[PDB]
Amino acid sequence: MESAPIVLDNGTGFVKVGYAKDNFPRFQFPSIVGRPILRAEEKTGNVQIKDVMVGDEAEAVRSLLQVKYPMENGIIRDFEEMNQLWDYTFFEKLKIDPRGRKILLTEPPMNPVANREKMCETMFERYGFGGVYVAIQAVLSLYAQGLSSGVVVDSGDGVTHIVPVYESVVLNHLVGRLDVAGRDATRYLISLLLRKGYAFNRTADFETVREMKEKLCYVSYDLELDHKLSEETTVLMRNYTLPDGRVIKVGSERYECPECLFQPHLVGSEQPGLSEFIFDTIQAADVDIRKYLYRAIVLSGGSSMYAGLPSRLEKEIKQLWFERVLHGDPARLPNFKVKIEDAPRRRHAVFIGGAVLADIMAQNDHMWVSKAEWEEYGVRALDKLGP
Amino acid sequence: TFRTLDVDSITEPVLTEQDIFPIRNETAEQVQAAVSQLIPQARSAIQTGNALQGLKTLLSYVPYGNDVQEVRTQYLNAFVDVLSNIRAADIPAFVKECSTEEIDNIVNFIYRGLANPQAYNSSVLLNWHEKVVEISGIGCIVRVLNSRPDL
Amino acid sequence: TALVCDNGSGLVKAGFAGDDAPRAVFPSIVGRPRHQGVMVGMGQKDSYVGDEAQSKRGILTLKYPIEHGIITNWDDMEKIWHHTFYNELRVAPEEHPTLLTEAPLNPKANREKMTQIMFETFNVPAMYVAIQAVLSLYASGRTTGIVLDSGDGVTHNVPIYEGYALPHAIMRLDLAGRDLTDYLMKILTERGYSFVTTAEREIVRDIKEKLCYVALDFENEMATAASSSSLEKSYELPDGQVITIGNERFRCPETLFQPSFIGMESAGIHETTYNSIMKCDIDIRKDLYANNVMSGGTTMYPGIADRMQKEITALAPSTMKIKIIAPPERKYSVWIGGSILASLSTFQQMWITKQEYDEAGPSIVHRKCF
Amino acid sequence: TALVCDNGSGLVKAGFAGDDAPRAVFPSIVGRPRHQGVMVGMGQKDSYVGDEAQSKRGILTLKYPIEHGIITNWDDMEKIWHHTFYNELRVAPEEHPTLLTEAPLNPKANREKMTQIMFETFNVPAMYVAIQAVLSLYASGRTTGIVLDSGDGVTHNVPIYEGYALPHAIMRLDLAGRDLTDYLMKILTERGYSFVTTAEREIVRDIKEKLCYVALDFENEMATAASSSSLEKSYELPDGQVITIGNERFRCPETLFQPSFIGMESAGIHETTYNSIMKCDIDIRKDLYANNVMSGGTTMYPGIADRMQKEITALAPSTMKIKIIAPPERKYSVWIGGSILASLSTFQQMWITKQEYDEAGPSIVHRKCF
Ligand SMILES: Nc1ncnc2c1ncn2[C@@H]1O[C@H](COP(=O)(O)OP(=O)(O)OP(=O)(O)O)[C@@H](O)[C@H]1O
Ligand SMILES: Nc1ncnc2c1ncn2[C@@H]1O[C@H](COP(=O)(O)OP(=O)(O)O)[C@@H](O)[C@H]1O
Ligand SMILES: Nc1ncnc2c1ncn2[C@@H]1O[C@H](COP(=O)(O)OP(=O)(O)O)[C@@H](O)[C@H]1O
Ligand SMILES: [Mg+2]
Ligand SMILES: [Mg+2]
Ligand SMILES: [Mg+2]
Repeated sequence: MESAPIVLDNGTGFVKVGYAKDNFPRFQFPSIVGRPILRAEEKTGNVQIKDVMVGDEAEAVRSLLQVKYPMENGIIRDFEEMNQLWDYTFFEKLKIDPRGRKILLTEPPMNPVANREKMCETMFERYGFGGVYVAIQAVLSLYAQGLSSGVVVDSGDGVTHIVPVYESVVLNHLVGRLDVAGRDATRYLISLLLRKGYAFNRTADFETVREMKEKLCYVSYDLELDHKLSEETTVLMRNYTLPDGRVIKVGSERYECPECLFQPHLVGSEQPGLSEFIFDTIQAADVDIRKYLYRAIVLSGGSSMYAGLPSRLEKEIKQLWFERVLHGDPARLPNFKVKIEDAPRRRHAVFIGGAVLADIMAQNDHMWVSKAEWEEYGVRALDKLGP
Repeated sequence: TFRTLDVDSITEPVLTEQDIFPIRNETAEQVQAAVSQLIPQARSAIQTGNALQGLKTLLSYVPYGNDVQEVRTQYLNAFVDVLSNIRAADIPAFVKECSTEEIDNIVNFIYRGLANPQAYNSSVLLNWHEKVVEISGIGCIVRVLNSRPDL
Repeated sequence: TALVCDNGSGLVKAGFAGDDAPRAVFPSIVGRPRHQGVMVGMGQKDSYVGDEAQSKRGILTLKYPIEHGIITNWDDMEKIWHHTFYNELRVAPEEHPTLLTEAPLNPKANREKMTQIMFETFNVPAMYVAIQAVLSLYASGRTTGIVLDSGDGVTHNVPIYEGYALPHAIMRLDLAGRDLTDYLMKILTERGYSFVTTAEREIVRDIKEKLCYVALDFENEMATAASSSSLEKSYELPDGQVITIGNERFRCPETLFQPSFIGMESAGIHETTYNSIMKCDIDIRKDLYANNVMSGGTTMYPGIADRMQKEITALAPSTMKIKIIAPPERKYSVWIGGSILASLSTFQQMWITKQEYDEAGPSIVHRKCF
Repeated sequence: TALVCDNGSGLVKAGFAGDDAPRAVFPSIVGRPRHQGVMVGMGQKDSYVGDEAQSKRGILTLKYPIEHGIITNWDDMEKIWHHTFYNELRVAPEEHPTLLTEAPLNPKANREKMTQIMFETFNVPAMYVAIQAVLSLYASGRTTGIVLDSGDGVTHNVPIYEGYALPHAIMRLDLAGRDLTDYLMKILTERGYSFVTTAEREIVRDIKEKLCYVALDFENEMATAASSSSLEKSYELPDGQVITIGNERFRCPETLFQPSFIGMESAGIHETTYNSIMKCDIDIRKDLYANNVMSGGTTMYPGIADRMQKEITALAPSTMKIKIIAPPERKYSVWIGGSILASLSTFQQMWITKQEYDEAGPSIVHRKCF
């Protein structure tokens, strides 16, 4: 495959994996583990269910599996299941012997330190990687853009987080989590569909509503317009066919679902949504740099892909500088240049950025935490990895 | 809260109908004179019974513009009056001899007469609508859909 | 050739002798990156300087290595000196004899340690280090006058008569643009325009340079601002917000005429002219009033020449004529005068040079640099 | 009798002049319900204030109408004054004159809109708007000092000597018990505890009040906390669920001495106090080292008075005798100070009366008050 560093975005919803200088993930698959179950459902000799089924092998066969997720909110909940993703990732997707390899990992900006420690311990002591580096997921997405300033916001399956950057300095006091992302919009889609009477409360049906959200949802650009189309008109109604063959009608739930990123109170969170979170983050930066942040807001991660999200977010920041800085005076609004970067690749920007960064530091062997350094200092060897 | 404050109206100025259709060159008083000389020719053509030559001459010029409702309405009053005074068996002999430009002026104003039934008799306009579309084809309505909005 | 700089307490200006204006002029600043986290694939300096620090400033702590005209950080001056030579003027210093400056009544060791690094680190053939006021009598075609100067960290009056210094009457005041910026930054809190960061000092310094003026009758101008908005003006910060500045725009420069505004229980800018003129000799005092040149960047305010005229005229006896001389090139005048002196047809023997420094050390500078 | 009402930037304190502690003291909060679904007619209301907001907080969104000592939200601040008068003190305010409190270097428009709405709504007979640090001096029983106030939203130094305050020497910093709670909500993420609601901020405040302390020497406590669980403690949430907390007990208060932990460019409170005394004249500097009075609830941590001394004695010259005055009642010292001041025989002529507000409007407060 390659002799250069391996890179692994072990995301909350998808693992993406490959090597330094890859222009796109070598593989990606759901970060799911399954165990065999029987369920008053179809059975077939067309496939054989092993005791542990993971990644693509599980998601293609999940009618037969008790599906479980090793991660939530960007943290590993169960390491015995994350070991069964990492075994699969290295031994039967990449088909590697990890002994002495160097690997780049990722995690979100405010995780428990016990998560990075036990993730590095596992890399040194199950697999025996020769070197490890862990990067904050949103600073990777800035190397993908070929860029060195402008606030980058990453929204994944687990967490939405923001990292302001100016002239290659990373503003660690302004980095932030919004604990609402692509999974809370999916648990919410199940809860909207339950008002229509459709039940999706089996563990294997969660991937079906992920595929449904990912297919049919869009972010409303103007809520009183989509509420007009929703209440006055049939035009929003769309038929989705489940893998069961059942057809379900979905309507206001197309815009009303991804709206929880802009209004977290719909999912019971008191936090401010994307527009108000990015504004209260840029507007907390020092006076000299705020222009260079509004001139380059960078979107990233799969939950930034909803149709209309770049346009809703740009509008909803022009609309919010207008309330909170101009106090509703139109005279200065045309002077407020805000720009959203919303590139075609952006779902993979954390991986594509990781694959750039893992080239920049492939040969600098002191830059990685080495296995030989881990085995003498333990967890204190990770203090190499910044503030 | 902020969600309802519109900004598109004040940061992204939209097109105007005068960007899509060229503005009228003739001034308001210059068309108000041009119509006020024609309406007496149409009123006279009814009084001498030659109402069909009334329509042929009235239809030789058309007023248009958001500045001229007080004379577009007078032109429409004369046109609906002239349509109400042509015998229904003469209509197929008039329509087959109109140019495609004149036809697209007739059917454009019958859809203005049909917009105001409390001032115009619809029954004779619907009769002209059947005969003008049956003779000259469905595209003559499509040229009305597409036409200038200040006609 | 020769090379001259006013090593300024906030704004360095430098160039070659016989040029009519300085070819390098930049903030007297070393800046350092304020946050621990940097993108690991990309370049940052140890520290930034001049217009590079000024344009980078949002992520920097900014340190002025000169304060009140005293070199406070020699280890940082060694960077801004290097910046004048190798980055702005693009010279090799070992070719060029040099003219430096300092204020009167400076710490004696400042004159010594700048001499020490100019020979031991910048290798120069020769130097001299003149009184900033004396250079600012040059570039006005003059040999008698009471030069009045205000820089960034320094103010002083020097009476010169027919080419002779008068050190009983010389005096220096530690008020200048730095203290006026601190006071403007403080009184802007009164509107709610909170500026606190070393980087925000710079945008408040820009507001001071652009929006301020010296009012002619402060106690009535204050009542004018209370009764009319017609003297309020708008300034746009680098983020695009707009700031309304009113009576605070002339309260700031007033601190020169009323130092008690910053708690300084000391004589005003006009009074220090009188307390030096009326300390000069019994006849020459009668024509210092005809030859008082203004110099240094803080003397650039609009309205200041009219104020300076009326106030010293109220203190002086009205039997004799009074003016004030205020060149439009005011803010460079120390350097313009240095450019003249370092190219003058008798000054080419005046320097200190290595052949004497190698045996006297830096201790020689006090023996011929006044 | 007169009322004294400390406009706490997080904790309101109200009472009658000459009484020795606040008669009522409650959070400066207005809370609104975050749920629209309701048991109809069942006693709900559209705003809960003070202890009604705390006891109901799980269903509310809580917002303080004061931030950094500035009232950001006037339509809600008058609900808090309505509560201080009619529900806590249980009086008609129009019978009693009110002493209010303010931070130094606040927007003058804050003190204007405060004196306006206090006469124009509550119709008090008379009022005054004293600076919090000079109030705290009365409770300390002395005429010389350098009061260090540290509240919920601000911290400030006011050097003061035989009653002459030094307004050029004042320092103010927007770092206080709110920012220490923000930083505790941030660093506790490293344990895997996520706090995000404005209700959970009050849990993180209660943790910070019960378990945090100032390290006497920070990088020695950091080494000690890494060396053993000897330093760890436990807290039980309003859920029966248990929290364990370790070096986070002193990394939180350390922010007050190292503002760079929250990215803010400032001196810590030791260096800020030193730079405030070093801004006073040298005859006064000899005495204010012996009189560092402390005030407000952020000066309340275990170990702060000793570490405040060990830091300020490293900056002060060794010939000086250097003392911190930290009373056991220091949380309320500005209110006890106002209770003393409003009771003085000599103060009763210098209230602003309702009669002289009508002659001038709210801008009278700038001549009647400091
Ligand atoms: N077109 C789309 N429309 C809606 N949602 C999308 C779209 N494309 C991807 N997503 C959602 O993005 C999520 C996966 O994105 P991503 O791989 O960036 O998350 P992750 O990196 O695994 O999560 P995290 O970064 O939080 O650990 C899923 O919820 C998926 O349904
Ligand atoms: N237009 C202006 N009006 C008022 N002050 C000005 C103006 N332009 C520059 N300044 C002041 O000039 C000062 C610099 O003067 P300068 O002569 O360079 O100081 P120094 O003698 O210390 O070298 C700055 O502090 C700045 O505030
Ligand atoms: N015992 C204590 N130990 C530590 N912090 C305390 C203690 N008691 C209260 N606090 C702090 O006191 C602050 C309130 O102080 P206070 O002086 O009343 O502020 P304010 O007057 O401005 O409203 C709270 O933000 C809290 O962090
Ligand atoms: Mg991700
Ligand atoms: Mg100078
Ligand atoms: Mg307080």
